[PDB]
Amino acid sequence: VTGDTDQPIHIESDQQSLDMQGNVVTFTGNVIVTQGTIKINADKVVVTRPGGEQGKEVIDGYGKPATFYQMQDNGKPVEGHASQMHYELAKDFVVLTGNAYLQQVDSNIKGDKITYLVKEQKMQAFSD
Amino acid sequence: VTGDTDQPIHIESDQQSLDMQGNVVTFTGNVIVTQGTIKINADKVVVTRPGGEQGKEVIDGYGKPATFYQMQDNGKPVEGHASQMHYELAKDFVVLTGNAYLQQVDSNIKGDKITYLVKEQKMQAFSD
Amino acid sequence: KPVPIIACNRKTGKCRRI
Amino acid sequence: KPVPIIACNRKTGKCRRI
Repeated sequence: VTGDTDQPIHIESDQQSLDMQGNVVTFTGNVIVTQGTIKINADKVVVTRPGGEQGKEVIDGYGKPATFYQMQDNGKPVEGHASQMHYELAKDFVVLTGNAYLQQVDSNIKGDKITYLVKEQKMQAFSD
Repeated sequence: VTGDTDQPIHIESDQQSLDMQGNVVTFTGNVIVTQGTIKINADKVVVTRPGGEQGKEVIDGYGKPATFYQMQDNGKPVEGHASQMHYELAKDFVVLTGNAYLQQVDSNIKGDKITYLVKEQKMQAFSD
Repeated sequence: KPVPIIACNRKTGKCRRI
Repeated sequence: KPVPIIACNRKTGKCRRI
């Protein structure tokens, strides 16, 4: 949604490894990256800030698959998955690579029980 | 899609077992059930054929969550998840139970690399 | 008509009608 | 325009900017 890329980025994981040079952090184990409505899930996320320059951070997520979610302004979420998610913060895009897939969700329902017909239903009509 | 329910059912799993009589077949370990474009994923799948009567099979899938996919003739895939998937072959429908969820997908793309614009700007303010 | 159900074991590669 | 990046350790609940 508008404003997502102005939001703080929160990255939670089971293990974290902070390189002594201060420009690379590696997250492993059920990593979840959130930024507004953006959500990336991955087994491993590497955050780099080249040369310590704020605003040029790069986020790479790796999974089998890694997943991506975001709500759009038009009210329909986008979902996708790939071996890798690549998000340079200074750009306006995420790049999915390796058996990549992306989709828009048009509608949903939820309940304790859902039934769904696996055969197509034919037109029901009759004359007198 | 039309014709899915006329297709053979394929089941893949890490382990398989039988009850003593042989009319309950249990699959465990990343079980994948396909029938044409129908695909069910679960940790455990139980296939029951009461009395050994062909056509009377029931497929139950359990997971955290179990998942469901099918392509529809209209070109929109249907996807969902629940704690259990119940598919009685003689019937025209599947039953999702336990925090069940079902969605329709109206646009989707596939490739080695997909680039997706995460920055929207539906409104913008200028103090100038 | 009843459809066949074929199970494959992922460890052995062996398949069989069930 | 740069946004904060917060690292959170699931094991302990502890978080901080990186």
